[PDB]
Amino acid sequence: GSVLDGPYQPTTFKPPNDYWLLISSNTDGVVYESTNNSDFWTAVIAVEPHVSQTNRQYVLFGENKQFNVENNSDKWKFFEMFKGSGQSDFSNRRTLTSNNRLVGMLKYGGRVWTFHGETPRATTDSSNTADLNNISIIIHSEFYIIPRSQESKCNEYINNG
Repeated sequence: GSVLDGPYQPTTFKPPNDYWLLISSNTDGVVYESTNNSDFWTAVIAVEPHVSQTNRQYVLFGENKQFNVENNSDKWKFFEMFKGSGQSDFSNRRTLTSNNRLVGMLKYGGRVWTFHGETPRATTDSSNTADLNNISIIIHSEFYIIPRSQESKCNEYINNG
């Protein structure tokens, strides 16, 4: 608990480099929208347990977007939708399956890192960006900030709540 700075209310801001944002989702839909409007876009979308394959409609980066989602599990799913250029389609780059309902985002070096997989064995991987410092995030939920050096405790929160 000594590494948690928060909770903060839903916020639009430029997150600092070298901190995990630990974002607490309390409903289905858009959890956050992050972009630099050049080479990096990520949105995370929450889907509640026991959702039969379906199209759902969202608003991402000011646009109406349809995504095909499925959650036949008893856990929440958090679908990471990525694109690397303005005109590209989104891809479901990674998913987190979790009833802890926390997602993580870290800006570090030339990459943005997140958690994926199924709790309690969720792990991290990354997207590249050549413009880390123009990333703005719209966070639709409460969140906490954890220094990158304390990632082991962030991992524990993702995996255990």
